Amino acid sequence: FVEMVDNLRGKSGQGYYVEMTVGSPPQTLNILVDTGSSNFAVGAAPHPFLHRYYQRQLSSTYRDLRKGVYVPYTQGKWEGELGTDLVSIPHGPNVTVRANIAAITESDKFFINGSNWEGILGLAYAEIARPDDSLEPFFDSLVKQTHVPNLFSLQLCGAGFPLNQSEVLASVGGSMIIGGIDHSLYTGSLWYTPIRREWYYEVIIVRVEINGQDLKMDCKEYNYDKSIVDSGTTNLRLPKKVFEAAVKSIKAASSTEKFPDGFWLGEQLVCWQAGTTPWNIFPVISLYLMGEVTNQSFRITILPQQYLRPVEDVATSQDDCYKFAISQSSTGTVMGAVIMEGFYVVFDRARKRIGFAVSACHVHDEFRTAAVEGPFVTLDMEDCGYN
Ligand SMILES: COc1ccc(-c2nsc(C)c2C(=O)NC(=N)NCc2cc(C)c(NC(C)=O)c(Cl)c2)cc1
Repeated sequence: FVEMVDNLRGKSGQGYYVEMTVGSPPQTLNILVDTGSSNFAVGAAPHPFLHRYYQRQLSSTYRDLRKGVYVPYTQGKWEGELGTDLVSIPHGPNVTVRANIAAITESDKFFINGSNWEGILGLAYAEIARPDDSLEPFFDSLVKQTHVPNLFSLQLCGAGFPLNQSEVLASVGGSMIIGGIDHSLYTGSLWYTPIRREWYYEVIIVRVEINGQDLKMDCKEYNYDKSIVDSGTTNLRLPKKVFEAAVKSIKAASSTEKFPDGFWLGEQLVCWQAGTTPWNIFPVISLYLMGEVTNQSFRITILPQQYLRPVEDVATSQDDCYKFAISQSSTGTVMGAVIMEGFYVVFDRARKRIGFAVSACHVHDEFRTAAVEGPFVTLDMEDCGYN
């Protein structure tokens, strides 16, 4: 899968994107890779944050579905016009598919300034596609029309430090392998957690540790009202109760240093003298996920290098600065880009499971590394899921 290695660019804050072509002749667009949604949607009209957009009138293969679509979120929203066109992925499988495309005509806080992507590739299942589950998502179309195996995998590579506009454009962001697993992208073993339901990529968290210390919450809280793998969201998002317990413990473990309280809101940055970030004072976070063998679980361990997102100082000084990349959630546990940066994540749709391995490009120090370890004997795991 050498052709697909290095096909991603971007960063956790603005999202990771792949190059795609739509229409005839091919119109090149950069497309956000998103496991948290199910629509293939592209800018179709001028916008302050877009350098280019989809022009339907210039595509001979465009087909008008004569139907509108409105896609709200909590943080932003877009609306547009449904249609189909020919779509291909230059640095992907060597194929061309007829797929549904939402031509974005109006949007509010959906696009991101300087992100360098002009559309979204919703990789999740039809049930959450808008307007309804009848609008086939891109990947379902891809599998039906070709011989690409029903599987894709993601290696998102955080830099570990801020990248300027030129650097993010020149730098490789990672790899999306379509139809397979590239073994050079990870170390150690792949551990599989089952997909509970095919809508989002829903998983079940059975136990949570901070510096090996059990959070001792009823596991149903960890998955209230769901737990999802979501590459289109920046942060780890945790349900109110879990978030508060986690922040209380992270605060405690890192007490020897004190932070403005707006830091824990993810609003303000904390800075240290160049190279002196006290990584060691921050605790590791372990999430135990349901396993494939009955009564068996495994854990993924995340370092502060994952939950502290590098941002360049307003001072643009010599200092190394970070934002707290864990957010309070009202829509469940959301494993965002900052968590995925630590891992090679296999979306094995054909076997209804998600794999986790230590990423070959994960950021660490000399004393600690991210881990994916197992097995652990765990009981009643099924009732950790919310109904
Ligand atoms: C910060 O507050 C938040 C509150 C809730 C969640 C959330 N909780 S659960 C779940 C499934 C999601 C989710 O929306 N996942 C997803 N892939 N969404 C699509 C997508 C991608 C982009 C890049 C934008 N644009 C900007 C500026 O963020 C927009 Cl609008 C939507 C995420 C962030």
